[PDB]
Amino acid sequence: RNLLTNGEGLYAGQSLDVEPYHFIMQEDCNLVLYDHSTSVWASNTGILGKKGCKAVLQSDGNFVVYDAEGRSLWASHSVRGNGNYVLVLQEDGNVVIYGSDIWSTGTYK
Amino acid sequence: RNILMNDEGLYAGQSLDVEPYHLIMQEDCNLVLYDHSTAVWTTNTDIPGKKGCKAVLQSDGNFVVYDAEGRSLWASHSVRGNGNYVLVLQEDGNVVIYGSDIWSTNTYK
Ligand SMILES: OC[C@H]1O[C@@H](O)[C@@H](O)[C@@H](O)[C@@H]1O
Ligand SMILES: OC[C@H]1O[C@@H](O)[C@@H](O)[C@@H](O)[C@@H]1O
Ligand SMILES: OC[C@H]1O[C@H](O)[C@@H](O)[C@@H](O)[C@@H]1O
Ligand SMILES: OC[C@H]1O[C@H](O)[C@@H](O)[C@@H](O)[C@@H]1O
Ligand SMILES: OC[C@H]1O[C@H](O)[C@@H](O)[C@@H](O)[C@@H]1O
Ligand SMILES: OC[C@H]1O[C@H](O)[C@@H](O)[C@@H](O)[C@@H]1O
Ligand SMILES: OC[C@H]1O[C@H](O)[C@@H](O)[C@@H](O)[C@@H]1O
Repeated sequence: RNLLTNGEGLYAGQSLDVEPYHFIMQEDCNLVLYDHSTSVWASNTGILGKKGCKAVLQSDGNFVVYDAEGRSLWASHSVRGNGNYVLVLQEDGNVVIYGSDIWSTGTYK
Repeated sequence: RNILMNDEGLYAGQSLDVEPYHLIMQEDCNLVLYDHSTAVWTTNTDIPGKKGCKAVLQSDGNFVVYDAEGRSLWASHSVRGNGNYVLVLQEDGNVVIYGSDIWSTNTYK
């Protein structure tokens, strides 16, 4: 997987992968982007033993990490209002959240 | 491949594939979306005498099918100005263009 749409997220251990790039929600609750085994970016929210966290792209365009409970720990704070958004791990090493839908075929089944 | 970014395109014979869906820029210049083997969406540009067309997501948000000579055979008319856009073939069978980045890790290489 390389992207997340409204309501989708990464549970502890889950990740997006493209080439040697890896964006993962770890069992220490740290959200990290790796090039091979080298860490490149992180939410700096890790704590050994803090398992069960979840990262989720929401309807408001906000990407949030929650704990085993449902308490927030980190967020891009990119709330822009209800709509359709997507988070993508790009081939250029960048992780991006995109505006809202501007066009579609409308062929959802 | 399941997405196109600014200025990327599908050339004759190329496609985006999120089984069972297939968005293919056919040799006959017709851009078609198939569910398994059934066509469900089309640009309706299989004009006689046309060959070597390409479908490209433009920096202005517009998605347009061009003929060998660079003529506009079809467009989504989704022009929204200059920015960053991404067209994606979703697992729900829908083809969507998400308009302009609202957040990023800023980790491009
Ligand atoms: O910042 C993220 C980006 O940084 C670059 O220097 C490389 O390490 C890439 O592999 C990575 O995607
Ligand atoms: O309309 C869908 C259908 O159109 C026809 O003209 C051809 O281009 C076929 O390849 C395509 O499946
Ligand atoms: O800075 C990145 C680094 O932060 C912490 O040390 C842990 O979450 C590691 O798993 C991670 O690689
Ligand atoms: O700070 C995190 C917080 O930001 C906003 O208030 C909303 O998007 C909430 O859903 C989210 O929990
Ligand atoms: O019209 C855009 C919107 O259509 C449907 O609701 C779904 O396919 C969404 O994923 C998509 O963002
Ligand atoms: O009508 C299609 C036409 O729309 C706009 O003018 C631009 O996006 C052009 O590049 C494109 O060819
Ligand atoms: O800042 C967002 C922007 O960053 C860079 O320019 C590229 O990775 C683009 O694809 C992305 O949309």
